[PDB]
Amino acid sequence: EQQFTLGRMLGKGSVREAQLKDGSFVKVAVKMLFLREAACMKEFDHPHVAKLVGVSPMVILPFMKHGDLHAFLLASRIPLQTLVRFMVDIACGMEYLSSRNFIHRDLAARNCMLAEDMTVCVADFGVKWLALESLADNLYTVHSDVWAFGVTMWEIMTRGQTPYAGIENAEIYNYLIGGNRLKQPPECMEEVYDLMYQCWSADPKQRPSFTCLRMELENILGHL
Ligand SMILES: O=C(NCCCN1CCCC1=O)c1cnc(NCCc2ccncc2)nc1NC1CCCC1
Repeated sequence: EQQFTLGRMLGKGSVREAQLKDGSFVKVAVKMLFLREAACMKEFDHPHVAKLVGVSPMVILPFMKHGDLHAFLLASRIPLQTLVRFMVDIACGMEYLSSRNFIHRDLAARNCMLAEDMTVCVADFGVKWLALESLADNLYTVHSDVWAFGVTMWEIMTRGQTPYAGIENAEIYNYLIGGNRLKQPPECMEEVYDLMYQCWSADPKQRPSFTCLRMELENILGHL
């Protein structure tokens, strides 16, 4: 298939803007690099998960003008209420995906997209976001998805900072095993950091579910 016109580069892994064609012309985004798993991912539908437009190899996703969450956070830096709502949005998307038995593996702010209405959707159906057992055993589960969510929470709170900035990738395992984590940002709400810290328990069963996270973030959102 080639009913779309490859255009300007959006990010570089390569993502490029394109123009998909019954009526007129729709602007999409094409990830340039399978069909069995894309048949499973096509069925997903939720206001906080980025839809699959299709596949062709390359992946066809909706074009989203406000770009990715990570750049947005960075752009602002160079209100807690808005930050907490971003987290709620990601949690809704993730709660949905894990309810469909989908393990994401690559959750990060860069993989979260700002929609037209400035809601955040989880994108990208598929070491600094990886749980200890993802690192030690290549075990990927809902619980390692929650670990990655917790790092994403930290990214939101620090407004786009690189996690473990003073530490090399090769030293991350060693850092974490020693019981060290990402430190509480200055002016970060205790309640926010507590929930985030819970996401990084060495014991994967001691990590909250996405339902639990959504509820406990939604609770915080009501105590504005
Ligand atoms: O770049 C984009 N839009 C314009 C942003 C430019 N902005 C934003 C504020 C100021 C300004 O000038 C963009 C638009 N649509 C898509 N569609 C999702 C596709 C996708 C699929 C799977 N994984 C990951 C992304 N991705 C985009 N970017 C990707 C390439 C790098 C990060 C994500």
